[PDB]
Amino acid sequence: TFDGKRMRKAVNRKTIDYNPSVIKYLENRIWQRDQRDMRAIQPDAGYYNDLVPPIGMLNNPMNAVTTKFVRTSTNKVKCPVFVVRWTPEGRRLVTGASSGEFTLWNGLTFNFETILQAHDSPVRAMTWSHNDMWMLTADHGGYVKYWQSNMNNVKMFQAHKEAIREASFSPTDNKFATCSDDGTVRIWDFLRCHEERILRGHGADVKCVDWHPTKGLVVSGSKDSQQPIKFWDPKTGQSLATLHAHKNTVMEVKLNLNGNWLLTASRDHLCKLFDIRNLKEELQVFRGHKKEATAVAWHPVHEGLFASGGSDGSLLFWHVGVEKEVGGMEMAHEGMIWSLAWHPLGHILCSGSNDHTSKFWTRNRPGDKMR
Amino acid sequence: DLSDIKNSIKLRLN
Amino acid sequence: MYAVYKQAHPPTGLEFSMYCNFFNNSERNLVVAGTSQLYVYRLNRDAREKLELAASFSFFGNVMSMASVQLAGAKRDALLLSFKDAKLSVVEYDPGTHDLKTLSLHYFEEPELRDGFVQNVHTPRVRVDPDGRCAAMLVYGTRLVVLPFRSSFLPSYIIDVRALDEKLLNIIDLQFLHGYYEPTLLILFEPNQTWPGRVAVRQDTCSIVAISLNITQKVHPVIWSLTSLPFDCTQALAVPKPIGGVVVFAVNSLLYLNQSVPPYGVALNSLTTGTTAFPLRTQEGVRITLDCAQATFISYDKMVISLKGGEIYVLTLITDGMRSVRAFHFDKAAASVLTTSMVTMEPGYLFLGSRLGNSLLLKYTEKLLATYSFEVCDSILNIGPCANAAVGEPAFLSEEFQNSPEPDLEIVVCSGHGKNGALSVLQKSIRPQVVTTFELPGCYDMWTVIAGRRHGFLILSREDSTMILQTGQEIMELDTSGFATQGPTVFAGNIGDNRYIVQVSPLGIRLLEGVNQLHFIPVDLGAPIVQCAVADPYVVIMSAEGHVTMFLLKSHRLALHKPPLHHQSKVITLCLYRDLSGMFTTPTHWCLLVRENGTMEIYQLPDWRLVFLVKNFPVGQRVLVDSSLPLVKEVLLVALGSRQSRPYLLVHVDQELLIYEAFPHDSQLGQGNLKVRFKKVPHNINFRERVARFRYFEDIYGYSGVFICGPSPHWLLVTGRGALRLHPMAIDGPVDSFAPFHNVNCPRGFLYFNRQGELRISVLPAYLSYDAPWPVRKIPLRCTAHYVAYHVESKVYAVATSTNTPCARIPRMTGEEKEFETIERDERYIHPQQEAFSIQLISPVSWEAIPNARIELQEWEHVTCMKTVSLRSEETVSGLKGYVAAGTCLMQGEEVTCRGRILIMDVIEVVPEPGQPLTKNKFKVLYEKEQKGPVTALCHCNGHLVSAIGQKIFLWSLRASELTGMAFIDTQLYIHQMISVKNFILAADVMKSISLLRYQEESKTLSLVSRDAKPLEVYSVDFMVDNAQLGFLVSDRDRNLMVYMYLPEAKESFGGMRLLRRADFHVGAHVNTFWRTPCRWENKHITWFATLDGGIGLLLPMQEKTYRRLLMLQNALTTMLPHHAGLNPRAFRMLHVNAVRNVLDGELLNRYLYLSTMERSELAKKIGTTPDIILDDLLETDRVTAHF
Amino acid sequence: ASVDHIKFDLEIAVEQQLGAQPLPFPGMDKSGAAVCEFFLKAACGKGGMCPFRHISGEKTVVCKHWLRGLCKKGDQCEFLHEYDMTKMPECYFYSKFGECSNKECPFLHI
RNA sequence: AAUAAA
Ligand SMILES: [Zn+2]
Ligand SMILES: [Zn+2]
Ligand SMILES: [Zn+2]
Repeated sequence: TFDGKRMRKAVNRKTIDYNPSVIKYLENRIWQRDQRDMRAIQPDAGYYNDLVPPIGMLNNPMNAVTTKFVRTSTNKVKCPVFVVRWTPEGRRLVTGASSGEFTLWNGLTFNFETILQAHDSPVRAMTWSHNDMWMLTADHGGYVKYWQSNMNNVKMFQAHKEAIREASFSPTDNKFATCSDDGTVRIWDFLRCHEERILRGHGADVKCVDWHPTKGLVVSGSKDSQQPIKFWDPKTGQSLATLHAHKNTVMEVKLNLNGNWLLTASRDHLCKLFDIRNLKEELQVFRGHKKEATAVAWHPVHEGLFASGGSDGSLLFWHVGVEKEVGGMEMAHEGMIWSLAWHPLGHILCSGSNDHTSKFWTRNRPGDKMR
Repeated sequence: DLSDIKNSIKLRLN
Repeated sequence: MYAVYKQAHPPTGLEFSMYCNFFNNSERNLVVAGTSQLYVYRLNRDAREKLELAASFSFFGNVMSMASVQLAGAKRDALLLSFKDAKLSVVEYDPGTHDLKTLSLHYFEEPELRDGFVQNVHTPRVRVDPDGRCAAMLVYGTRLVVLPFRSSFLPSYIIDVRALDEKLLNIIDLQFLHGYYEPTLLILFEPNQTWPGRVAVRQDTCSIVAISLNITQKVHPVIWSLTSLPFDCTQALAVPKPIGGVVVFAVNSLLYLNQSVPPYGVALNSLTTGTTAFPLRTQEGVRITLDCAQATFISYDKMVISLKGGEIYVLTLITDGMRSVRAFHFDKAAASVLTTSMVTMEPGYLFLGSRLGNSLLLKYTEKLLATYSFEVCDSILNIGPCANAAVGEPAFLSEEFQNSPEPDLEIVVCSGHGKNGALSVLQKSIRPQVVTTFELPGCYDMWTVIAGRRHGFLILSREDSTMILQTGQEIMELDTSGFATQGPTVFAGNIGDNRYIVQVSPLGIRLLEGVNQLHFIPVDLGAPIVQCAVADPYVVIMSAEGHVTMFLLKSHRLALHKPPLHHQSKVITLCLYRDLSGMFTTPTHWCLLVRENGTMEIYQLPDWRLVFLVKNFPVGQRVLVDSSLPLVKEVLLVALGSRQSRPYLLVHVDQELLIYEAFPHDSQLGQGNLKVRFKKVPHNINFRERVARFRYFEDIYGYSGVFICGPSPHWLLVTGRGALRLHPMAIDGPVDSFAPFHNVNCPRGFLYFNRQGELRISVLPAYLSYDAPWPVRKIPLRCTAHYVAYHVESKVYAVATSTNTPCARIPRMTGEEKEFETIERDERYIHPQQEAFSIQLISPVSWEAIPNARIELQEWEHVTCMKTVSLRSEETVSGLKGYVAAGTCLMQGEEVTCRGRILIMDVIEVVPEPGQPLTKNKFKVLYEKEQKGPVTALCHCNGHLVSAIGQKIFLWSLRASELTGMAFIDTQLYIHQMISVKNFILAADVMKSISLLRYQEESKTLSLVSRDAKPLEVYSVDFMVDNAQLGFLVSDRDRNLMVYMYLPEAKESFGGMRLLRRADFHVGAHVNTFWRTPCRWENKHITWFATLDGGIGLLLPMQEKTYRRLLMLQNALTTMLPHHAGLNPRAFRMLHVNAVRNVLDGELLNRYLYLSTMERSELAKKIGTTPDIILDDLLETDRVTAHF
Repeated sequence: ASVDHIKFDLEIAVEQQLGAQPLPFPGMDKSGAAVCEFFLKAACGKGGMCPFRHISGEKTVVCKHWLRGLCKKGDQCEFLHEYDMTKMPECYFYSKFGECSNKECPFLHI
């Protein structure tokens, strides 16, 4: 039992502080036209003040392959972790576990800050609005809750009668969509909590959903092998197209912010890329996962870079246009990895797994022996 | 290495 | 919501250079370019050496690459210019119009070439085959465009490098190789990319290939390939014909490659251990790095390399008896400027182009292997990247101008970088230094005559009398002399070789030696004399009715000769010219005439025969051609430059000024005709409101030129550089007359009359150089300058500077206390750099640093901001006092917590030290405490101090050297800029745009008003103030400008929670500093800025009706005129990402003044308006923005 | 360039609360919002739905949750929401054990 | 005071 009333000795904490890199980048860009004028960083341990954030290395996205271990964060009463998300300005990291509790960790020194009970069922979904004002969560019981930055609940209602797997906002975040194990997708009005449309046609459980960045389009992935991926029109509720991308269950479906690409993960050990303008043929197939692929995440700064997780605890990195992986590690976690989340600057990555653990990773330092 | 008084005039007007 | 953009200072700083036949095939010229400007220079070797400007052009775009090629049957080279987003243009010089001609323009911008990527991180690059058979262009890093040469151009095709025999992924460089029977291209690429942080798992990633291009069959196989090269290769250079091959530059290595021999490579330091498996040997006596170096070939086996830091090395390729390279030789020659490009001009001449300093022309000679020594010959001025700017008052101003209602201001900017850092002081107008003033009302015209070039007499013309004064030790009036005093004089000057004086009266002409009369000639042409012109031996006078007679000085005396001139039309004005440049061919003498019908003619003086004729002179054609209403009042031919080699023509017609320059044109038509043409020159001088208005002078403070009198006086100077300078002189008022004056009390000065009847004796201030777009003084610092601030009470400047030192310790935060590790390496190790900061005071009386007034910070402490701040004080009459405040941070890597400090300083006055009148000022520190986090921005708000510490913003109160907190608020990731007006604060973020804050004093609360919800990489922010509308002006990484407004009642603001964009404009430069000033229009202010490419601009608010009226003119000018390189003005200013487009382009609107009156009226009628209204609108903006 | 003789539209709009709308959900915290000027002068017929803070008196201790940005009560919070270091709460460890292990402790050590 | 010392 912990209540913040026990005397403790002074402790020095490990940290990853981004301020010196930002200062160095601000100084560099005054007299440098672009990365053509940037001086080289030697692979020696004495070159510690020559680093810049990823925004200063637009021509070399390989700097953001985070394969250096930092810290493991674990609760006192540990349970499998399902969702991890960053606060819109990167001040804190929030964790959603199977006990229905939220846990907050400091963004600079990854130590415990606070805990609260949010749901009576395991937490499944968590998203932030585009205006950074609202947080939306859903649980295994079919309920949706509204939160603010101070972790205060202001609204609660039941959307589905079964488990909800994901939610996503509209470009002006006045509408949002949900998917559930009942096999339907529904459109809601945020300010009125009013149902507007029901999208039927998958024929089995719906596991993922996404909203287009600008165009007003919704993509869903299901477990049915006849209808794995479908495209919907939120205004009218009619179906547009069907994609037979995978022969197994589709786990993730994410849209790039450029508005052209679609990323998919499945249980057949594969990840695929598609162009939504021409759905006749595939663009690229990413092979290398020895087991199922269960999580993906686009990099916030580099357009063609993303990371993926596996059911065996693996963690790999890929680039669009390259055939093989650009890095990874065989045993990052034990058990299945559930979610991934990039820091807003893009220099830190977080993982959440079924082994009751969350971990932090960062970029390799120059001169590292890497052994 | 290689990188490149006042009112002193009087007018004797007739 | 409406504004107009104007350019006040052109950019400086060169990026490309080459040496080609621009004008003809007999001479080669130096061609340089930077951003939007192009220059052509000549080498004048008998002046010492000097670069002379020959032509200059500007484009509606930024130049990305540059090359030249010689076509088939052509008399000139053709330039190949590349523009952003895959544009290629071919241009050539046009003889006959003295301008540029466009031959082709190609677009490759189909979306299918981008492969779905939206952000482009690659710049187009152009290469030309050495034999001139083809050209290549790489776009988006994946597509290669080929231009075959024979019309002169063949159709082009595109090659995809991802579908070759191999797959090319990350291309580093590409060059054409010498030799070979077909165009062969060498490419450096990296299929599997890596970075220095992960070398231990991925080491040898660079490869190289060569492809042979078959133009006719459009096939291209691979003939040579290598696979395992160091991961840190940077560039390649093609070796010339006798040896062949290629030289590849790496960060810590140097390689030589060829098709039929094993590779040869060496190591330059010890940092190659454990980073590469390529077989390299140790080069003895060399410890360097080649990561950002420039190189060029001097001979077939010698190369000149310019390192980062400015060191110059000479590299020799040591070959065997079969032209096989087997060794290298390095020689350290000298140190010079930091360069962006270099090119060899002539044997023994080099040019170094600089963007961070002044471009240099060097000269190298072989010392008596071979060794060379270098030496500076000439330099080109560059005010560099303008990082920060401050506005202050000049130290000295004459007492006669100290009651002017307008303020007297100057600008100080931080320029350069590293060893080239400096401060630049900039002024726009010329302020004379008055020596003495006299009151002589009733005079209209005056002259000075030389009696070893000191003026001896001063002649003043009254209504019905003339006054004569001697100018020696004292100025005295003469009552008896050989001059004429009973009537006004028309002209006075020197005839002969400064041995005689000629005085012209309305009744006759007089010849004088000293004060004694020699000869008098009565003149009765039927009308009184109204004008007179004087050549070296020739004198020409004209009566009121148009009669013309000429006099000649014969051994002396004056003889009469009657010119044989026809009487088909009356003569109105004339002028005489003496040519010493040799351009006027069919010392020589000429005469120019203007007739009532509107024709201009030129004659030879010994025999009045016609050699030139223009049919419609007063209208103002852009080019004057030989053809053998507005009223013309005056003409003048002068020759300026070095040795008087640049003729110019000045015309006064109606209320407009025309400027022409002469260029040779040897037409093969006719016989006995002048081989000259004239081209119009743009300017912004207004004459809108017989005494001559143009007055030529030589040797005024070492300058020669022409002074222009009238409502807006201007100076016109051309030096040996060859560039035309126009400097206004708006102090005092309109100038009536002007004359040079060289006296013992006025060494190389001048005279002029005020409109109040005051005669002023003046000299030019000696601390500025006038051979520049603006008068400027550069103060070298030998270190980087970051911030500058002006202290009003003390009238001094504070500058924060930094310098580099080797690093020796690595801080660690593992233990309870900070620990340090000493770096221990071998003798071939390259040490990392470490920066140390300081703050010092500069005096404006003499631009020098004040001794014993220096502040030194801690070891790893960096200055992040420094400003002048007005804080509350209970010791003044206004309740505020001025201080200088700075914020700092300690940088020790990513694994140590960063904390900062706040410094508040004052400047006081103390007793000066003996023999040191400059030591009367010193610092006084009031607050130097450390804070609980890094300090990133500072500001003031209604007497309080505002600071950004971490992800929070605090307000403080200062009392007895103590800061007390009052309020705080949570903010975004990183705040680097803050400004405030009244009780509002505007804050900028590195990645999350801007936000607006409000403070309430009664309840002591800080709150958010509104913010922008979309991402943006901000550079700087300021305000826009028209009458009662407040706008927020923002800079961008994509080189844009945007204006935001707070509109609670608009439906798109969601109740006022979002800021709405209202104006847009794409400027082709980055902006990092802003400042404001009032109009010279009730409550409007002008916002100025300085760019990182060395330019100055401004934004001026406009009324809606005027904006809508000028938008039609802008559209007509866009659609009905040709432009250089075939570019589109409207597309250039479009926002780079919907755009709102509420800003006018003032550089395009200037083309309306360049047209003739006929086409002006033709264009005005097409849009249903009148030229007078357009002229008034265009001149009002020029009038209201005349500051500094 | 002084602007002390100009009355901007921004100032009038802010002073008159133009465009303000009632809060969408009951219980929202008004943290970081301005203080309602109408309420202090017997006005603001909006009740608890006002987007601005209605201030009640008799508060003398700084809210520690508000310092960390995790205050849930908002207007009903009974602790001072101002930045005043002289009214901070007393240190628990320094008053119960006699010593404090934090070198930069902001709580009062009495 | 709702976990200030997890
Ligand atoms: Zn209220
Ligand atoms: Zn509270
Ligand atoms: Zn304590």
